[PDB]
Amino acid sequence: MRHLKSGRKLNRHSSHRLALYRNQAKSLLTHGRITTTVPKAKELRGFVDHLIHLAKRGDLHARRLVLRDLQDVKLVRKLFDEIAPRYRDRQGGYTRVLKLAERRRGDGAPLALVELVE
Amino acid sequence: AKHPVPKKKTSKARRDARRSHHALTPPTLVPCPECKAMKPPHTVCPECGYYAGRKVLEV
Amino acid sequence: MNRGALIKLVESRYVRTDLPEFRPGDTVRVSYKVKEGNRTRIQDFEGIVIRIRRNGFNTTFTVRKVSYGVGVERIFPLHSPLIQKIDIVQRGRARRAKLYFIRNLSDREIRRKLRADRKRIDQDRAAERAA
Amino acid sequence: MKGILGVKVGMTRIFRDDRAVPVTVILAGPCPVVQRRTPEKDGYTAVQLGFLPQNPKRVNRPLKGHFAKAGVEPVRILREIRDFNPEGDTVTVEIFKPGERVDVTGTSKGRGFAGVMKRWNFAGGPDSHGAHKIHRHPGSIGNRKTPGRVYKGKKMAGHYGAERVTVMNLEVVDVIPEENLLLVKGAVPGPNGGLVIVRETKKA
Amino acid sequence: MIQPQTYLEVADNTGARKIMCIRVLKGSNAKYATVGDVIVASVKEAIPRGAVKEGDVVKAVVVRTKKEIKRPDGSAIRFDDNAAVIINNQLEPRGTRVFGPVARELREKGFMKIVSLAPEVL
RNA sequence: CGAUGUCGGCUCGUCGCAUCCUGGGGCUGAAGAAGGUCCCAAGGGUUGGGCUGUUCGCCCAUUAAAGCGGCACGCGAGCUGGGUUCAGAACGUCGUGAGACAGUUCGGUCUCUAUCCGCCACGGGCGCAGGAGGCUUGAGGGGGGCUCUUCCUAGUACGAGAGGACCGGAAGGGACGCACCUCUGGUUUCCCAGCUGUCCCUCCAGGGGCAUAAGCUGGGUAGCCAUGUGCGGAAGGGAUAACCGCUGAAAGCAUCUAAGCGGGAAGCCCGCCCCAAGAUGAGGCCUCCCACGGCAGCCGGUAAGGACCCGGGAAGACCACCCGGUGGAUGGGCCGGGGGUGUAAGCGCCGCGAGGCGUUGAGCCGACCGGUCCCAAUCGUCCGAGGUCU
RNA sequence: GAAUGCCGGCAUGAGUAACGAUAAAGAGGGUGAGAAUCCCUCUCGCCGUAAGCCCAAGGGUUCCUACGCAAUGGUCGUCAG
RNA sequence: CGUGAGGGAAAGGUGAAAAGAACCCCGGGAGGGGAGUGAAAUAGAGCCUGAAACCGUGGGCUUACAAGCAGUCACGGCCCC
Ligand SMILES: CC[C@H]1OC(=O)[C@H](C)C(=O)[C@H](C)[C@@H](O[C@@H]2O[C@H](C)C[C@H](N(C)C)[C@H]2O)[C@](C)(OC)C[C@@H](C)C(=O)[C@H](C)[C@H]2N(CCCCn3cnc(-c4cccnc4)c3)C(=O)O[C@]12C
Ligand SMILES: [Mg+2]
Ligand SMILES: [Mg+2]
Ligand SMILES: [Mg+2]
Ligand SMILES: [Mg+2]
Ligand SMILES: [Mg+2]
Ligand SMILES: [Mg+2]
Ligand SMILES: [Mg+2]
Ligand SMILES: [Mg+2]
Ligand SMILES: [Mg+2]
Ligand SMILES: [Mg+2]
Ligand SMILES: [Mg+2]
Ligand SMILES: [Mg+2]
Ligand SMILES: [Mg+2]
Ligand SMILES: [Mg+2]
Ligand SMILES: [Mg+2]
Ligand SMILES: [Mg+2]
Ligand SMILES: [Mg+2]
Ligand SMILES: [Mg+2]
Ligand SMILES: [Mg+2]
Ligand SMILES: [Mg+2]
Ligand SMILES: [Mg+2]
Ligand SMILES: [Mg+2]
Ligand SMILES: [Mg+2]
Ligand SMILES: [Mg+2]
Ligand SMILES: [Mg+2]
Ligand SMILES: [Mg+2]
Ligand SMILES: [Mg+2]
Ligand SMILES: [Mg+2]
Ligand SMILES: [Mg+2]
Ligand SMILES: [Mg+2]
Ligand SMILES: [Mg+2]
Ligand SMILES: [Mg+2]
Ligand SMILES: [Mg+2]
Ligand SMILES: [Mg+2]
Ligand SMILES: [Mg+2]
Ligand SMILES: [Mg+2]
Ligand SMILES: [Mg+2]
Ligand SMILES: [Mg+2]
Ligand SMILES: [Mg+2]
Ligand SMILES: [Mg+2]
Ligand SMILES: [Mg+2]
Ligand SMILES: [Mg+2]
Ligand SMILES: [Mg+2]
Ligand SMILES: [Mg+2]
Ligand SMILES: [Mg+2]
Ligand SMILES: [Mg+2]
Ligand SMILES: [Mg+2]
Ligand SMILES: [Mg+2]
Ligand SMILES: [Mg+2]
Ligand SMILES: [Mg+2]
Ligand SMILES: [Mg+2]
Ligand SMILES: [Mg+2]
Ligand SMILES: [Mg+2]
Ligand SMILES: [Mg+2]
Ligand SMILES: [Mg+2]
Ligand SMILES: [Mg+2]
Ligand SMILES: [Mg+2]
Ligand SMILES: [Mg+2]
Ligand SMILES: [Mg+2]
Ligand SMILES: [Mg+2]
Ligand SMILES: [Mg+2]
Ligand SMILES: [Mg+2]
Ligand SMILES: [Mg+2]
Ligand SMILES: [Mg+2]
Ligand SMILES: [Mg+2]
Ligand SMILES: [Mg+2]
Ligand SMILES: [Mg+2]
Ligand SMILES: [Mg+2]
Ligand SMILES: [Mg+2]
Ligand SMILES: [Mg+2]
Ligand SMILES: [Mg+2]
Ligand SMILES: [Mg+2]
Ligand SMILES: [Mg+2]
Ligand SMILES: [Mg+2]
Ligand SMILES: [Mg+2]
Ligand SMILES: [Mg+2]
Ligand SMILES: [Mg+2]
Ligand SMILES: [Mg+2]
Ligand SMILES: [Mg+2]
Ligand SMILES: [Mg+2]
Ligand SMILES: [Mg+2]
Ligand SMILES: [Mg+2]
Ligand SMILES: [Mg+2]
Ligand SMILES: [Mg+2]
Ligand SMILES: [Mg+2]
Ligand SMILES: [Mg+2]
Ligand SMILES: [Mg+2]
Ligand SMILES: [Mg+2]
Ligand SMILES: [Mg+2]
Ligand SMILES: [Mg+2]
Ligand SMILES: [Mg+2]
Ligand SMILES: [Mg+2]
Ligand SMILES: [Mg+2]
Ligand SMILES: [Mg+2]
Ligand SMILES: [Mg+2]
Ligand SMILES: [Mg+2]
Ligand SMILES: [Mg+2]
Ligand SMILES: [Mg+2]
Ligand SMILES: [Mg+2]
Ligand SMILES: [Mg+2]
Ligand SMILES: [Mg+2]
Ligand SMILES: [Mg+2]
Ligand SMILES: [Mg+2]
Ligand SMILES: [Mg+2]
Ligand SMILES: [Mg+2]
Ligand SMILES: [Mg+2]
Ligand SMILES: [Mg+2]
Ligand SMILES: [Mg+2]
Ligand SMILES: [Mg+2]
Ligand SMILES: [Mg+2]
Ligand SMILES: [Mg+2]
Ligand SMILES: [Mg+2]
Ligand SMILES: [Mg+2]
Ligand SMILES: [Mg+2]
Ligand SMILES: [Mg+2]
Ligand SMILES: [Mg+2]
Ligand SMILES: [Mg+2]
Ligand SMILES: [Mg+2]
Ligand SMILES: [Mg+2]
Ligand SMILES: [Mg+2]
Ligand SMILES: [Mg+2]
Ligand SMILES: [Mg+2]
Ligand SMILES: [Mg+2]
Ligand SMILES: [Mg+2]
Ligand SMILES: [Mg+2]
Ligand SMILES: [Mg+2]
Ligand SMILES: [Mg+2]
Ligand SMILES: [Mg+2]
Ligand SMILES: [Mg+2]
Ligand SMILES: [Mg+2]
Ligand SMILES: [Mg+2]
Ligand SMILES: [Mg+2]
Ligand SMILES: [Mg+2]
Ligand SMILES: [Mg+2]
Ligand SMILES: [Mg+2]
Ligand SMILES: [Mg+2]
Ligand SMILES: [Mg+2]
Ligand SMILES: [Mg+2]
Ligand SMILES: [Mg+2]
Ligand SMILES: [Mg+2]
Ligand SMILES: [Mg+2]
Ligand SMILES: [Mg+2]
Ligand SMILES: [Mg+2]
Ligand SMILES: [Mg+2]
Ligand SMILES: [Mg+2]
Ligand SMILES: [Mg+2]
Ligand SMILES: [Mg+2]
Ligand SMILES: [Mg+2]
Ligand SMILES: [Mg+2]
Ligand SMILES: [Mg+2]
Ligand SMILES: [Mg+2]
Ligand SMILES: [Mg+2]
Ligand SMILES: [Mg+2]
Ligand SMILES: [Mg+2]
Ligand SMILES: [Mg+2]
Ligand SMILES: [Mg+2]
Ligand SMILES: [Mg+2]
Ligand SMILES: [Mg+2]
Ligand SMILES: [Mg+2]
Ligand SMILES: [Mg+2]
Ligand SMILES: [Mg+2]
Ligand SMILES: [Mg+2]
Ligand SMILES: [Mg+2]
Ligand SMILES: [Mg+2]
Ligand SMILES: [Mg+2]
Ligand SMILES: [Mg+2]
Ligand SMILES: [Mg+2]
Ligand SMILES: [Mg+2]
Ligand SMILES: [Mg+2]
Ligand SMILES: [Mg+2]
Ligand SMILES: [Mg+2]
Ligand SMILES: [Mg+2]
Ligand SMILES: [Mg+2]
Ligand SMILES: [Mg+2]
Ligand SMILES: [Mg+2]
Ligand SMILES: [Mg+2]
Ligand SMILES: [Mg+2]
Ligand SMILES: [Mg+2]
Ligand SMILES: [Mg+2]
Ligand SMILES: [Mg+2]
Ligand SMILES: [Mg+2]
Ligand SMILES: [Mg+2]
Ligand SMILES: [Mg+2]
Ligand SMILES: [Mg+2]
Ligand SMILES: [Mg+2]
Ligand SMILES: [Mg+2]
Ligand SMILES: [Mg+2]
Ligand SMILES: [Mg+2]
Ligand SMILES: [Mg+2]
Ligand SMILES: [Mg+2]
Ligand SMILES: [Mg+2]
Ligand SMILES: [Mg+2]
Ligand SMILES: [Mg+2]
Ligand SMILES: [Mg+2]
Ligand SMILES: [Mg+2]
Ligand SMILES: [Mg+2]
Ligand SMILES: [Mg+2]
Ligand SMILES: [Mg+2]
Ligand SMILES: [Mg+2]
Ligand SMILES: [Mg+2]
Ligand SMILES: [Mg+2]
Ligand SMILES: [Mg+2]
Ligand SMILES: [Mg+2]
Ligand SMILES: [Mg+2]
Ligand SMILES: [Mg+2]
Ligand SMILES: [Mg+2]
Ligand SMILES: [Mg+2]
Ligand SMILES: [Mg+2]
Ligand SMILES: [Mg+2]
Ligand SMILES: [Mg+2]
Ligand SMILES: [Mg+2]
Ligand SMILES: [Mg+2]
Ligand SMILES: [Mg+2]
Ligand SMILES: [Mg+2]
Ligand SMILES: [Mg+2]
Ligand SMILES: [Mg+2]
Ligand SMILES: [Mg+2]
Ligand SMILES: [Mg+2]
Ligand SMILES: [Mg+2]
Ligand SMILES: [Mg+2]
Ligand SMILES: [Mg+2]
Ligand SMILES: [Mg+2]
Ligand SMILES: [Mg+2]
Ligand SMILES: [Mg+2]
Ligand SMILES: [Mg+2]
Ligand SMILES: [Mg+2]
Ligand SMILES: [Mg+2]
Ligand SMILES: [Mg+2]
Ligand SMILES: [Mg+2]
Ligand SMILES: [Mg+2]
Ligand SMILES: [Mg+2]
Ligand SMILES: [Mg+2]
Ligand SMILES: [Zn+2]
Repeated sequence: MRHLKSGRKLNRHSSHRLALYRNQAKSLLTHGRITTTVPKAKELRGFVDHLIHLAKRGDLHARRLVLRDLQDVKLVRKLFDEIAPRYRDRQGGYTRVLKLAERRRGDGAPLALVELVE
Repeated sequence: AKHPVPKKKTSKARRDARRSHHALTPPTLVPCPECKAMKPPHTVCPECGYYAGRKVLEV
Repeated sequence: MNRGALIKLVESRYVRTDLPEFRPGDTVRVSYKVKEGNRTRIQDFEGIVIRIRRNGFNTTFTVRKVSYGVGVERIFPLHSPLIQKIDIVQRGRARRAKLYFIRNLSDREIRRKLRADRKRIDQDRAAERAA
Repeated sequence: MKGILGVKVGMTRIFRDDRAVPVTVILAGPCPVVQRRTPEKDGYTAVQLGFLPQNPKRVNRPLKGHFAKAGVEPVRILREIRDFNPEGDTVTVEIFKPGERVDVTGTSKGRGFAGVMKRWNFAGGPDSHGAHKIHRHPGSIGNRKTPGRVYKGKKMAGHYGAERVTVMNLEVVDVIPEENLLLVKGAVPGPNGGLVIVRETKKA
Repeated sequence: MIQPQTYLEVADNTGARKIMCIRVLKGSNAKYATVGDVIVASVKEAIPRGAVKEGDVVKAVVVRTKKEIKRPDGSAIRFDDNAAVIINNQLEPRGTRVFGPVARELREKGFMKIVSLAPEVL
């Protein structure tokens, strides 16, 4: 049973899964768009939306909170200065997942794109 | 345990009857409204990069 | 439908608002309606609040005292009709929500760990100055 | 016999005569009568009740005709109460009063594929003293050459729950008609939001 | 929530200090005794020259439990020890004094003398 | 004997009845209460522990009772491996000896993958003469079935007394079963906080990794849960067993019987709960579609509808089932509430300092209860009646 | 036609068990007919009295570079002992 | 294979003549389709003949209420000559 349990496991123990989300966040925030598997793409939305939403608040506390996950001061600086301002009037939904047509050859994996919204 | 083992060779009939559920189902495909190419529903079109009426990626 | 709101609605007939706010580590006196033989009476239970278990109407709190060489804990529904009144006897300052660790402490060690909460003793005395 | 369709909303407890009373709260009515079952037409007596209004778009034509014939707005659920013929054309929570006893039918919570210990309360095996990969196993399932087989109905692992269950003789603790609410003392099958059926009890 | 093997403190002045439950006297196979239930116990420790001595097979009513006791008013009570008072076959206390508080459940279950000896009834 | 694994235990049952208990009886050297003996009865029940490898048995504490047997002395492709019965070693004993006993003593490899039948669960197919969406009848199955104490009747009947009822009526239990999570109590692998060592970011401050597949520790929501909560065993109707009769011959009397009628068990049928029309004997009711082209058959396009795909779900191994798909609150975000943690950072002030105080119940914040189209369920596709004969 | 015969071929079990340490991965760029698996960059994790470095046995070209991917590699392969 | 003494395989055939398939086409290649050679190409080099087990594709009859050492006897239906 899994009744009313939220959150995928992705066959990673607790610290590997956390490092998966952080690493994917750095990549999404760096390039604006990444291709990954559908299940990972779905999980990445909420993780990154929260860091973007903290970047919209702008205060020092939010910057230190975000650094806990992103670590890279220059990346956080881009998130606070360039990324967050274009979402001032957008309330949630800062990321978009769309599914790709071709599966990965070596293992059949369904793939999807994740990206920041305009 | 004590190494269970098949008691009799499976007949051609019984082998192939077990396989009565093995035929693949064809991939479901819809036309892309932009370039008319066949492609799976709910995916970005791989021939022209359109989805939901706009261009999403370079093809 | 809003299931949470119907439940709160059912509970609305039974919520109390007359009782004073308290924290784990405060010392409290519970005047409690008790049935014996053949009458019913009010019995006071005074002790340290070691636990407040919140759930709206269903929150409960646990008070701990020593009675004649024996530790006793009583668990009380915060909105029980059998509670006549609760009197704050003393404000203690804890550092955590659950004070189970005092079950293993000497009387001296407890007094050392739950010192008087001057901030809330002052705030209690500032209030209590009414029209 | 009387009954009503309902939704299990949640549990709490009330205080009554200085006693805490655990209750399950049920949003029961209102239930329009949609079809009556008569001995002449159907060979038995019952009333098909409806429950919860439905977005008419989602109502196909055979269902639409069914609701039309007994001039009734479109409803999400049809269930019959056997041997019940209410005088009116709408069944509400007021068919029960505080103090009555009711039976409640729900769909129990689904355990999925359940082991022999969870489903049947088997004792399993020892966890030390040499026990070898059988800590939750069922043990023997038979004898030897006589009878050389396993009984029908032998208790084994498998799907457990998400099944019809009736709990009997529950006390009605309160009725709140302004909210179509029924307060039933104790536990009722299934999850919050689950469809339930509340009927007058069969225990004398 | 007492069972065979459980040690209990002796809340009286019989001479016993520790008893070990060997039986819950509640039907043919009750698993546990709670406050107000009677047990059969071996006396495992006693002060010299008491009414009871080590090895005696005695009866006692449970007066305090470390497993909290639920009450119909929705409250509960819990003590720091498991304690019993040694009785005779009339449910009468064999000692003359009772030490520490006792569960109010004793009253309705018929141990009026033990309840009135106790310094507090909770 | 080209192998049918052995004692005992554990696990899981199931059956017999020569019945241990509970239910119904007759006889008694049956006053009552308690027994004894036989009859009917297998529905349910039949405890925990000390000793010993033990089965058995003895003992302790209870109990309504602590039944006895069968199932390859039931059950090792289910577990154990204490006993016994390979190789080591020793004792007693026998033998000149090598060795031996069934005597004793310490030790001593129990094999991941189930093909068929069978069993528990779950799909796919076709069928149920037209095709569909609903709601149902219950043939037939299954589940369940235990019992004690106290009080009233009444200290009455009975008895010198001790003691102490029937019938009838209350209350409260034990164990067991089903469901549940309000409370009590768990867990809660990252929801919060504190802590050590080390390395790092960025020097301070503030943080991050690692110390487990949570580094450790104090807590902990939803869920899943029992130690927690609700409820169940019936009631009632019918037919019986032993047993007791009514009327009554054969047989002027007598006889429960030969004609006929009555009473009478926890047991039998039904009643309760669950499955159930593949019940091919394929049932019933409500509603929807329709007489389409070309050549009881065929080809194609549609109808009522259905499937695919997608967002999901206290549903779930998969599949199934159920909800939703912009005509939308389905998941994700965001917002509010609940809930947890327990007063963040930064700044100010006191202190040489570790720290402390204020801002501040602050900050953070999974799942729970809701709101909100910000993000995503785009766009679509494919099946699908034309109704045989008397 | 049988010798648990001999040699060879081909079936069944079955798309089943397994793919050999639970130190762990993610993304971007490149190459190419083809890329989870090759090269490059960033991030993450693991060893660090070693899972780093040197020598002796033993092995015998496995070393370096270019061109290759039928087979060998437990998948893949443009890579490679 | 075995430290070693020692053990110890499997594996023959295009055609008369290489005339061993230029060139084009799909394919990265492998492979194939044409062209062409040959009396013959299911003689195309994985090559004479090419059995059997075993695996496919197409067609006829048959099968989802049925009890089976699988056949045999009978009758009937459908298909073929
Ligand atoms: C552990 C696996 C073994 O099974 C058992 O051991 C099993 C538990 C049995 O005992 C089995 C049931 C036996 O049959 C019984 O024989 C009896 C005499 C009669 C019985 N009757 C009931 C018929 C019959 O059932 C017998 C004879 O096995 C010896 C079967 C016989 C065919 C075998 O010899 C057989 C091939 C065994 N073997 C020799 C083991 C040598 C010793 N070894 C043990 N462990 C290791 C080891 C190696 C490496 C690492 N760790 C450990 C080595 C293996 O390599 O594998 C075995 C199957
Ligand atoms: Mg489940
Ligand atoms: Mg699990
Ligand atoms: Mg969800
Ligand atoms: Mg999940
Ligand atoms: Mg997580
Ligand atoms: Mg998931
Ligand atoms: Mg995982
Ligand atoms: Mg995996
Ligand atoms: Mg992994
Ligand atoms: Mg983990
Ligand atoms: Mg870790
Ligand atoms: Mg890690
Ligand atoms: Mg979140
Ligand atoms: Mg998509
Ligand atoms: Mg796809
Ligand atoms: Mg690949
Ligand atoms: Mg085994
Ligand atoms: Mg075995
Ligand atoms: Mg096996
Ligand atoms: Mg094993
Ligand atoms: Mg095996
Ligand atoms: Mg076999
Ligand atoms: Mg074959
Ligand atoms: Mg075949
Ligand atoms: Mg088969
Ligand atoms: Mg192109
Ligand atoms: Mg609620
Ligand atoms: Mg409301
Ligand atoms: Mg008092
Ligand atoms: Mg104290
Ligand atoms: Mg009052
Ligand atoms: Mg239901
Ligand atoms: Mg199990
Ligand atoms: Mg269990
Ligand atoms: Mg169960
Ligand atoms: Mg067990
Ligand atoms: Mg266990
Ligand atoms: Mg054990
Ligand atoms: Mg073992
Ligand atoms: Mg184990
Ligand atoms: Mg087993
Ligand atoms: Mg056997
Ligand atoms: Mg048989
Ligand atoms: Mg199910
Ligand atoms: Mg009320
Ligand atoms: Mg629920
Ligand atoms: Mg004491
Ligand atoms: Mg002594
Ligand atoms: Mg033999
Ligand atoms: Mg053999
Ligand atoms: Mg044999
Ligand atoms: Mg054999
Ligand atoms: Mg024997
Ligand atoms: Mg038996
Ligand atoms: Mg008999
Ligand atoms: Mg009897
Ligand atoms: Mg009797
Ligand atoms: Mg008598
Ligand atoms: Mg007598
Ligand atoms: Mg007498
Ligand atoms: Mg008798
Ligand atoms: Mg007799
Ligand atoms: Mg008799
Ligand atoms: Mg019986
Ligand atoms: Mg039986
Ligand atoms: Mg029996
Ligand atoms: Mg012992
Ligand atoms: Mg001992
Ligand atoms: Mg024992
Ligand atoms: Mg014994
Ligand atoms: Mg022993
Ligand atoms: Mg013996
Ligand atoms: Mg003896
Ligand atoms: Mg007794
Ligand atoms: Mg008796
Ligand atoms: Mg015993
Ligand atoms: Mg036997
Ligand atoms: Mg025998
Ligand atoms: Mg024998
Ligand atoms: Mg046996
Ligand atoms: Mg036996
Ligand atoms: Mg056996
Ligand atoms: Mg074995
Ligand atoms: Mg055995
Ligand atoms: Mg066996
Ligand atoms: Mg076997
Ligand atoms: Mg077996
Ligand atoms: Mg066997
Ligand atoms: Mg054993
Ligand atoms: Mg042994
Ligand atoms: Mg031994
Ligand atoms: Mg012995
Ligand atoms: Mg032996
Ligand atoms: Mg041997
Ligand atoms: Mg030996
Ligand atoms: Mg010796
Ligand atoms: Mg000697
Ligand atoms: Mg001899
Ligand atoms: Mg001898
Ligand atoms: Mg001699
Ligand atoms: Mg000698
Ligand atoms: Mg011999
Ligand atoms: Mg011997
Ligand atoms: Mg010896
Ligand atoms: Mg040893
Ligand atoms: Mg031995
Ligand atoms: Mg031995
Ligand atoms: Mg083993
Ligand atoms: Mg063996
Ligand atoms: Mg084996
Ligand atoms: Mg396998
Ligand atoms: Mg099988
Ligand atoms: Mg078979
Ligand atoms: Mg199907
Ligand atoms: Mg089906
Ligand atoms: Mg039936
Ligand atoms: Mg049948
Ligand atoms: Mg039945
Ligand atoms: Mg009386
Ligand atoms: Mg008299
Ligand atoms: Mg009575
Ligand atoms: Mg009862
Ligand atoms: Mg809750
Ligand atoms: Mg809880
Ligand atoms: Mg709670
Ligand atoms: Mg709790
Ligand atoms: Mg805890
Ligand atoms: Mg966290
Ligand atoms: Mg650190
Ligand atoms: Mg640096
Ligand atoms: Mg620092
Ligand atoms: Mg590191
Ligand atoms: Mg490390
Ligand atoms: Mg680690
Ligand atoms: Mg940590
Ligand atoms: Mg620590
Ligand atoms: Mg913890
Ligand atoms: Mg929780
Ligand atoms: Mg329980
Ligand atoms: Mg009960
Ligand atoms: Mg007469
Ligand atoms: Mg005569
Ligand atoms: Mg007659
Ligand atoms: Mg009669
Ligand atoms: Mg009669
Ligand atoms: Mg009579
Ligand atoms: Mg009768
Ligand atoms: Mg009964
Ligand atoms: Mg049904
Ligand atoms: Mg049907
Ligand atoms: Mg049906
Ligand atoms: Mg039949
Ligand atoms: Mg039908
Ligand atoms: Mg019908
Ligand atoms: Mg349509
Ligand atoms: Mg449906
Ligand atoms: Mg749908
Ligand atoms: Mg659509
Ligand atoms: Mg739309
Ligand atoms: Mg939504
Ligand atoms: Mg939402
Ligand atoms: Mg929220
Ligand atoms: Mg809040
Ligand atoms: Mg709060
Ligand atoms: Mg502060
Ligand atoms: Mg601060
Ligand atoms: Mg200063
Ligand atoms: Mg200060
Ligand atoms: Mg919040
Ligand atoms: Mg939108
Ligand atoms: Mg709206
Ligand atoms: Mg389309
Ligand atoms: Mg021959
Ligand atoms: Mg053979
Ligand atoms: Mg062979
Ligand atoms: Mg053989
Ligand atoms: Mg051979
Ligand atoms: Mg041969
Ligand atoms: Mg051979
Ligand atoms: Mg061969
Ligand atoms: Mg094969
Ligand atoms: Mg083979
Ligand atoms: Mg498969
Ligand atoms: Mg298999
Ligand atoms: Mg498998
Ligand atoms: Mg596998
Ligand atoms: Mg492995
Ligand atoms: Mg591996
Ligand atoms: Mg690339
Ligand atoms: Mg790449
Ligand atoms: Mg690759
Ligand atoms: Mg590749
Ligand atoms: Mg590289
Ligand atoms: Mg070092
Ligand atoms: Mg070499
Ligand atoms: Mg070199
Ligand atoms: Mg080289
Ligand atoms: Mg190299
Ligand atoms: Mg190269
Ligand atoms: Mg290669
Ligand atoms: Mg290759
Ligand atoms: Mg290749
Ligand atoms: Mg290879
Ligand atoms: Mg390869
Ligand atoms: Mg390999
Ligand atoms: Mg290349
Ligand atoms: Mg290589
Ligand atoms: Mg050799
Ligand atoms: Mg060699
Ligand atoms: Mg040789
Ligand atoms: Mg040769
Ligand atoms: Mg030639
Ligand atoms: Mg030649
Ligand atoms: Mg020639
Ligand atoms: Mg090419
Ligand atoms: Mg080309
Ligand atoms: Mg070529
Ligand atoms: Mg070709
Ligand atoms: Mg060619
Ligand atoms: Mg030619
Ligand atoms: Mg010729
Ligand atoms: Mg030829
Ligand atoms: Mg030829
Ligand atoms: Mg020739
Ligand atoms: Mg040839
Ligand atoms: Mg050939
Ligand atoms: Mg051939
Ligand atoms: Mg064919
Ligand atoms: Mg039939
Ligand atoms: Mg047929
Ligand atoms: Mg025949
Ligand atoms: Mg004939
Ligand atoms: Zn397109």
